[PDB]
Amino acid sequence: AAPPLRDRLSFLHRLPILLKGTSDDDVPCPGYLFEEIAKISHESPGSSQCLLEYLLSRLHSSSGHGKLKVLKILLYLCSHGSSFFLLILKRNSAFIQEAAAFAGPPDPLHGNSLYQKVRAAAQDLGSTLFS
Amino acid sequence: AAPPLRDRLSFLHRLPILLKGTSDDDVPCPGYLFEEIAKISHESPGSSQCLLEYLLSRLHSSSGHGKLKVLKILLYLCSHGSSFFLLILKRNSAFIQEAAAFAGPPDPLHGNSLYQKVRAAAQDLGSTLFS
Amino acid sequence: AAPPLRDRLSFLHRLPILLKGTSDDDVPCPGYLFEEIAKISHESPGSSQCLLEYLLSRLHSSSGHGKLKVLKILLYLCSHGSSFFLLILKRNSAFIQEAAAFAGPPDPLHGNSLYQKVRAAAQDLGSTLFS
Amino acid sequence: AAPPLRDRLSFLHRLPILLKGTSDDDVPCPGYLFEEIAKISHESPGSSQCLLEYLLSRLHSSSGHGKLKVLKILLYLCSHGSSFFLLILKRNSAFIQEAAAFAGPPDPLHGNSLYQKVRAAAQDLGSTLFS
Repeated sequence: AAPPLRDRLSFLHRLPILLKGTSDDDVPCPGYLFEEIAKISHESPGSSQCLLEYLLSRLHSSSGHGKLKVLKILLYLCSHGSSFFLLILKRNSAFIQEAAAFAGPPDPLHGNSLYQKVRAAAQDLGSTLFS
Repeated sequence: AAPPLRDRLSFLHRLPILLKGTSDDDVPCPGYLFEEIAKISHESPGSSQCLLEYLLSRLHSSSGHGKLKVLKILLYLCSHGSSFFLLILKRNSAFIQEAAAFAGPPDPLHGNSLYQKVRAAAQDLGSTLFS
Repeated sequence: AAPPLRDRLSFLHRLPILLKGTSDDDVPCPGYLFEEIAKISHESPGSSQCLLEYLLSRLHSSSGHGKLKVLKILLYLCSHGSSFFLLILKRNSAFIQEAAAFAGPPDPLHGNSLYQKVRAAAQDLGSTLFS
Repeated sequence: AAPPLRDRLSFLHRLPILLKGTSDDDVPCPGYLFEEIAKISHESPGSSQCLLEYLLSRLHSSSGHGKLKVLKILLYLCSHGSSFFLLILKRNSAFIQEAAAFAGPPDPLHGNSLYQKVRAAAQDLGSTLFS
């Protein structure tokens, strides 16, 4: 049930898209990359499996900037991703309450705004995915 | 046997409670949050599963300050949490000897007091949970 | 199906080879160590299992310098390693898209060149292994 | 087959011994603690399971100082620990080649001596355990 190698290779060729869309920085992700990422989820079930692995990996390893981007991407996929992608997202959704607990020391310039944005995005994702 | 999504969503709505109760800082957790957390454990078995995931995640990722809070919360749940919560806590109790081994460099102001507090709380939890 | 202990011990005796070949530094790996590592993969199936464990561990724990070396070694093994090694590499190939996502802050002297080299090596490995 | 809770509790009461024996510092472990740790392994199979969990956790989380202590303790247990402990150690022995790969930046005062000591202890453990 794991992705066939042909799907792993197709997905590798898509990584320029995803690298820009989830870059761990304060530059908002542009709209066209949301559209491209939803298109990736529809390529095949194996493409969707690879995409979930990738997005959850980025969510774990990124600072709040990249975490926020992943959570926004997942929220968009709730409305435009494939049915199979949303199924495996629901089956692997224990991460949402962890994203909703993201916290740390406040920034002298921005306070806790970034943490609050990440937690709010996780709450919105949970409300959408779980209702 | 994993939590249904309706329980994951209910639990998300409780996270303000838990975020304050386990905040990774030197401010003691107030009594009313112990009571609220025990109430969460009684909501449903799925709520208890989510709660265990959350508390063990906080125990792993926090400094000694948050570790101590989680261990005190778990000790309180030994006397006031649901039967199902204490069952799954007992089934997942290998972490206690790890908490009881918490150590690190001494603080110039407070010495090893924080490590000693964490280890003592883990020992008390083990004595309560395992007897 | 895990390696017998005799194979674990033989592999330990090979670690001087692998330690030099994957050292986490900017000194390129010399050609003779590629040859020696391919020879290790042919010693036995258990030797190949140990070798995969080792290379994937180094890939995870190293800076970009050691990551690049591991990815070059794996690419060489695609052309000269044992059939069993390439089978278990294919079965454990989810790491490739993670290596192909390697990124971080740019270097004032070298920019993003190291990240780009790692990602390019991961793409080449995927193209070779998955086609 | 996991340890009963009575064994988890007995083991908690032994942690003062193990905390001193594996302390992550440059003070050699005294001989009497080797003897006490071997005695712990003989208390019961569950005590041995807890002991393995503890020692492997310390091996993973410690600097080279604590890693070296754990590897010396395990070598001693090869000659004086219980039969059950050595069985489960052999079943969980993939860590040895990872310890035998321990490396890092050299120390201006001590060079690579610590890494070399850890790797040599891992090689000795493997030679003893695997032969």
